[PDB]
Amino acid sequence: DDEINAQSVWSEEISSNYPLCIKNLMEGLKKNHHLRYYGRQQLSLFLKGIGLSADEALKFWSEAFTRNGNMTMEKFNKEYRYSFRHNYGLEGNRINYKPWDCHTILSKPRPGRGDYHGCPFRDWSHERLSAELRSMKLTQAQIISVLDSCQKGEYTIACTKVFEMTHIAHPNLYFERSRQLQK
Ligand code: SF4
Repeated sequence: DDEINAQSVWSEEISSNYPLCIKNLMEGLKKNHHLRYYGRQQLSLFLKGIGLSADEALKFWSEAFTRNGNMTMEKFNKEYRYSFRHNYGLEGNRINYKPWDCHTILSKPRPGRGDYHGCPFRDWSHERLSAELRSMKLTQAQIISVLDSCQKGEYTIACTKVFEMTHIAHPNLYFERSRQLQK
């Protein structure tokens, strides 16, 4: 818990290592104080995969869902706590909930209005992606190359380009490779 915990996953230091899909999910969670089902699973299983413990996960999700008065803790406990405990096996289930790889993420239903799951290299417009990539300090030539991969359907190559330019396809591998470059 020294490094990955409910508080540190909101730090710029740790979150600088998140790939775009995780950044998007964290932003939707921060703004809306909620995530719909597919995004709850994609993010909660990614965070489990980077080492967020069961106790710290329940801190993280209960604090994020009840933030700014969005819902009471009683409502969180009645309507969401079981779901997060289930993802960690804490009610005894033996379903294998491993973090989703990129192919799994891409194969989930595409996000509609109000959804933050998926892969931004596919799901975002080029203008949204360009603005996001500019905020990550990429230049026009870099953005054009990333968008070229996106237009070709090569989303994991686009993501790999972003990793290289800012420093099996899997968000947790992106995180681990990026975090190792801070150590
Ligand atoms: S390529 Fe994979 S890790 Fe990168 S943003 Fe898309 S789903 Fe996430």
